[PDB]
Amino acid sequence: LELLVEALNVPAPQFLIEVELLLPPPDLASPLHCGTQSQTKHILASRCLQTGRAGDAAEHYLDLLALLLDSSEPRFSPPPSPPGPCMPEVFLEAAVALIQAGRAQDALTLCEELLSRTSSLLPKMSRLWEDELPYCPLWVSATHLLQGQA
Amino acid sequence: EVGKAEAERPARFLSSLWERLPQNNFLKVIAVALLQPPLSGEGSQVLVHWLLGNSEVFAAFCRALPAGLLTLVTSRHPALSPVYLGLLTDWGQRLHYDLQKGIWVGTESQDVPWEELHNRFQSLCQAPPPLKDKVLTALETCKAQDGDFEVPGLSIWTDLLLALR
Repeated sequence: LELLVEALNVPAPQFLIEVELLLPPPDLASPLHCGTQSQTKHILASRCLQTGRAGDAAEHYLDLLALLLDSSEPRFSPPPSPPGPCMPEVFLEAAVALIQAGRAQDALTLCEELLSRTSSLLPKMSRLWEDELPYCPLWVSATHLLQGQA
Repeated sequence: EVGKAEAERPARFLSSLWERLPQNNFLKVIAVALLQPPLSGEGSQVLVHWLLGNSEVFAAFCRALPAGLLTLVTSRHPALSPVYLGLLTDWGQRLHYDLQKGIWVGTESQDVPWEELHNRFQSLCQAPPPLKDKVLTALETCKAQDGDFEVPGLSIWTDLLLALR
């Protein structure tokens, strides 16, 4: 998978009917669907993290996150697609890896960065005063879980 | 009459009254008697000493009435304030918070609700300044005692302080 990452780093149409023209787009069930660098590097870190190579996992994740956010200038490096995990589920995977490293002052500059960008979204919790009806998605409640264990 | 007579102590008279007649009426009245201005405050000054003498009736007194009544009782007689806050202070601590319903509740049928307790401290805060500081500090000192948390789920006393704004 480390080789695959480096491979996907590097990048003529005939006026004739070649075979390519008639081949279908690969599915996701195929062996020929190969994601993007970003979508892959996520493979590596996820699969690294079910084993217990937290240290390795952590490096990999930061590098994922570096790619995604820091890209304003270069070609777009994208997130893992919505059959995969959603972009805030990725900040959580980053944090769980960082805790099992013992980088806990980092597992907090993660949980804080995340709720500082998405404040405008988060519920105002004035239901706290007025005491099922209000709405908070599981990734918030989870960012408070891992802010905590840190 | 009995004060001037000095034959028996008024304590005896009042204790016997309390035992003989309907208690719900009686308490309410005494309540109202502590508030009438003097007419010939010997009356009020006898009944406060009677009440501090019998805690157990004062436990049913403070429990049975509505809030504003006992609050203006306090701004009149500073002698009842620290004991009354004592009563609830100990009524607060004997609940437990369930996370399913985000509410304090008591174990037994006779344990004061969150709403009646909220009510009574509600009234004591909307009062004169010589009781506001007293109730405020009695809650802050019981907050610190029970972990100085800054979230609900945790301290009955944090719940209150918060609920006031």
